[PDB]
Amino acid sequence: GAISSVLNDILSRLDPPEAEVQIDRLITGRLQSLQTYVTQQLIRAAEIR
Amino acid sequence: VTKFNGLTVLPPLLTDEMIAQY
Amino acid sequence: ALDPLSETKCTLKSFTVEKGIYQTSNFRVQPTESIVRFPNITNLCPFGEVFNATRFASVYAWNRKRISNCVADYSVLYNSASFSTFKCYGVSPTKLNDLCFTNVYADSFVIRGDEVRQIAPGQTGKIADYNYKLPDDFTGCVIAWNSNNLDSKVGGNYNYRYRLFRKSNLKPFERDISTEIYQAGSKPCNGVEGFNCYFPLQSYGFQPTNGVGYQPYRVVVLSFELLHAPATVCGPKKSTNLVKNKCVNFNFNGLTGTGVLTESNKKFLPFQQFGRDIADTTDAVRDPQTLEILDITPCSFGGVSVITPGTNTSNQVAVLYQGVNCTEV
Amino acid sequence: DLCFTNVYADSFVIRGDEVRQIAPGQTGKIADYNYKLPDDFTGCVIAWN
Amino acid sequence: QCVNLRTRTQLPPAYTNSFTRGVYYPDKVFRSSVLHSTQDLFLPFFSNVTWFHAIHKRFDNPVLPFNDGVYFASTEKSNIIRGWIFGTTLDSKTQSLLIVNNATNVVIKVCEFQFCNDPFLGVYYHKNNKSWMESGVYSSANNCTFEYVSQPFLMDLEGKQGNFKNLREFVFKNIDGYFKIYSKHTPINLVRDLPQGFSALEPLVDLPIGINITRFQTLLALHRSSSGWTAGAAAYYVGYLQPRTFLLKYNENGTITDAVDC
Repeated sequence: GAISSVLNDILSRLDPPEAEVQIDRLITGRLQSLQTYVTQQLIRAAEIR
Repeated sequence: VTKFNGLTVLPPLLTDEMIAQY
Repeated sequence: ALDPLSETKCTLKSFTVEKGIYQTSNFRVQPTESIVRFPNITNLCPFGEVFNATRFASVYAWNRKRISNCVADYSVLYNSASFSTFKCYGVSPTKLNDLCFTNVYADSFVIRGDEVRQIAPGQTGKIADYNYKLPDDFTGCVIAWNSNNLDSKVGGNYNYRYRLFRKSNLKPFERDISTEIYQAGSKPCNGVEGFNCYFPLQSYGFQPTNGVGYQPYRVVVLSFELLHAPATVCGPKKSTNLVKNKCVNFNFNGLTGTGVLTESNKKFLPFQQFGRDIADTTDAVRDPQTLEILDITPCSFGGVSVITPGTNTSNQVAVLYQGVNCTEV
Repeated sequence: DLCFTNVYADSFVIRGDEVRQIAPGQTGKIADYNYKLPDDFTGCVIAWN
Repeated sequence: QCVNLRTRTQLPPAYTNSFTRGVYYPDKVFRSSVLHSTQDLFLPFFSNVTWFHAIHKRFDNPVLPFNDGVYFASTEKSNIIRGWIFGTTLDSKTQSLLIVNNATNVVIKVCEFQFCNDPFLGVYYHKNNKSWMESGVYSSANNCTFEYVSQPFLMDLEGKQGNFKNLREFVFKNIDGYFKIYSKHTPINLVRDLPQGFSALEPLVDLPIGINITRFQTLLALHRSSSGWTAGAAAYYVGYLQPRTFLLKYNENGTITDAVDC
C-alpha cells in the first residue's frame, strides 16, 4: 500500500512529514512476513521432534 | 540428496566425521 | 559500552552470568567515501521561453512543451518567493539538484484567479471537467504568479480563449480543440445559434480593475517521472573518481546501494543498464561515462557472540565472530 | 482543564500572504529564513489585523 | 497521385498459423539462468496471422487499425519494403508519422503530411546510377517540431539467389507515448510461407512522441522501364497483440531460450 518498494526511494523523494506515513505501511507489511515464517518453523520443529 | 538481507546458516555442532564414528 | 563482559549484562539483565554462549550484537562496517556519477551534459534548459515569455498559450488550445538533454538550475526559481501560488505535495522541493529525471513536460498558459485552485489530481472544477485535469500518478507541482498589471489590457486582452461546455468527461492527457456545438435541450440546432445551444469558446475579459478572483495568473504545470528510466537532465552536481576494493555508498544516477565494486566477467548486452538475481537485488551497475561494468557484493555481515565462563570463578572472557573471515578484521 | 508548565509567547508581525506559511513541518518563505516550526509543535496561533 | 494504380484488386483474408515466434525482451534488466514470468503486451501462441503478398497483378495495401498492436513480419530478397506510414486521420489535420530509408539512414518525420489517394515509391532509371534515391507519397508538410535521424549504416538491395535468407521481424507499440521498435534479422530455410525456430527480438529506438495513432501503412519499392508504375515481388504479414502473461526461460549466457504460453 505504499508508493514504492525501496526505502531509499521514499526517503530521497518525499518530505519527513510524509515519509513517516509510507514507511509505516512498509514496517507493518514486513513484520507480518516474519511472524508467519517463525510460526511455521516452530510447528515444523514439532514434527522433527 | 541435493539471500544476504540478514539470512544466515549456522553450522552444526557434530560434524559429518563424528556422526560416522558413532 | 566498555568491555564485552559487562555488555552481556545489559542484554541478560543480571549481575551473575552463567557459562555458555550469548548473542549480543552484529557487525557494522563503515564506508569511507561517497561515489556519485552522472553523464557529461553542459546544455541549459529553455527556461527563458517558458517563464520570461511575453505572450502565452491558451488553456483551450494548449500545446505541451518537451525539454530534455540539459541541466536545470532549480535554485533560483524554487528558492525565491517571486510567485503568488506555490504548493508541492509529491516532490520535496529542496533537493531537485541531485535526483535525476528523464524529461520534463511543461504547459505555458494563463488562467484567472478563481481557476488556479481548482486544478488538482482527482478534484473536479471548471478546468478539470472541460479543459484539463491531472491523473493519479502525477509527480510534480505548479508555478503560479499574478500578472494583472501586464497581461490585462484596458479594453480587454482578447488574445486568449477558454472552454465553457463539454458534452462528455475528460480522460487524462488529451486535447480537444473541436468546434462542435453543445446540445442542452431537445431541439437539434446542428451547429446553428439558437435555443439551448451555446457557443463554448469564450475570450478573456482581462482588465486591471477586476476582482482578485478574475485576475490573470501566469501558470505552468510541470510533469516528470521520478526514477522510472535512465535519466538525462538534472541539476549542477559534481563528479567523483571511481574507487575499487572498498565497500562504499554509490550513486549511479539514482541507483543507491552499499557494497564492493569488482569487475564483471559475464556476458552483457549494449541495451542493459543493470542486472538482478532471483532475490530482486541489484548485481551489476553500468557506468554512465566509461564503457565499464561493475559487480555488486555487499558488506557489513555477521553476528557477534561472547563465550564466557561463570563470574563466580573468574572474569577472563573471549569473543567469537559468526561466519566472517577475520582477515578483514 | 488541562494545564502545562511554560507557555512560550512569541510575538512578531507578518503580512496576509504569510498566514498559511506558518505550519509545523511545512516549507515556506517565512520558514527558511525567519521562523519555522518543528515536528514537536504543541500549540496554536492568535492573529488580528 | 490522385489516380489509383492499375493493380487494385480485392483479396480474400487468407491466414496461416504462427507457431511460436513473437517473444521479446519486456524489460532492460539482465538475468542469468532463471525462470521469470512477466505480464506484458505479447503475441499469443498458435494464433492466426494474416498473410499478404505483392506481385507484378495483386497488391495488398489496405487501411488496417492500430488498437491491438501490429506484429510485422516480412521475408524478402531485395529489400522491397521502403519503410512505413503511421497516422490517425491520414491528412494534415493532426500529426502523422513517416518512415523512409534512403539505404544510409532511417528518418523519423512526424509532421502534418498531406497524403495523396495512394502513396508509392517507384524506382526508375534502369540504365546507370540507381542509388535508390528519395522520391508520389505526399505534397506538403509544415508547422511541426519533430525531426530525427538515426545512425549511419549500409544495407543491400541487390538480387540474391537461393532461399529467402532475409527475414525481418518488427513490433510497433507506444505505451505512455513511448513508441518502441523491436527488430531481429535471422537467416531461415523457408519451405512454404512460414518460418521455424526460436529467436527473440531486440529493441532498436525509443522516442517519446506521444501522438494518438489509429491506422498504419507501409511503402513498397516499385519499378518501371500514378498508374504507370508496377509493384515488385514482396510478402508481409500483420497480426495483433493481446495482454497475456508469459514465461521466460533464460540460459547461462543471458538470453531467451524458450517460452511457455500461460
